[PDB]
Amino acid sequence: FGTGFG
Amino acid sequence: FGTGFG
Amino acid sequence: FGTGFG
Amino acid sequence: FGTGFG
Amino acid sequence: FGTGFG
Amino acid sequence: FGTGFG
Amino acid sequence: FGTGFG
Amino acid sequence: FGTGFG
Amino acid sequence: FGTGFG
Amino acid sequence: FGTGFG
Amino acid sequence: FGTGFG
Amino acid sequence: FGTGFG
Amino acid sequence: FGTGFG
Amino acid sequence: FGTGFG
Amino acid sequence: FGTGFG
Amino acid sequence: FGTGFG
Amino acid sequence: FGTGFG
Amino acid sequence: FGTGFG
Amino acid sequence: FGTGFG
Amino acid sequence: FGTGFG
Repeated sequence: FGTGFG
Repeated sequence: FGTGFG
Repeated sequence: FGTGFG
Repeated sequence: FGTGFG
Repeated sequence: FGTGFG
Repeated sequence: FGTGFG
Repeated sequence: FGTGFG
Repeated sequence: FGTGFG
Repeated sequence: FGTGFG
Repeated sequence: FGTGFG
Repeated sequence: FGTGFG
Repeated sequence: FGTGFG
Repeated sequence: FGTGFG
Repeated sequence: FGTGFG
Repeated sequence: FGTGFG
Repeated sequence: FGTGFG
Repeated sequence: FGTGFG
Repeated sequence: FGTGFG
Repeated sequence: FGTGFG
Repeated sequence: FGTGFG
């Protein structure tokens, strides 16, 4: 899995 | 923004 | 699956 | 906006 | 399936 | 707007 | 199936 | 939007 | 197989 | 957005 | 196999 | 964003 | 195998 | 921003 | 960000 | 796994 | 094997 | 910022 | 940052 | 084997 926010 | 996969 | 918002 | 698939 | 709004 | 399929 | 509004 | 299968 | 977009 | 499988 | 983007 | 597998 | 980005 | 995978 | 395996 | 913020 | 970055 | 892997 | 193994 | 940096 992979995730990011910004 | 935010994103994810898995 | 995959998801995003922004 | 928002989106998803799975 | 797939979905989006915006 | 909004959309989906499945 | 598929659907949309806007 | 659109979808199909076979 | 199947595909969709929106 | 879009998705597919086979 | 499968793929998607958004 | 995007993802796939096979 | 699989891959994703965001 | 923040990100992770695993 | 991104990730993959095989 | 891997993670970062900033 | 696997790899990722962010 | 901060980061880690393992 | 990044990481990998095999 | 494995490697990483940050």
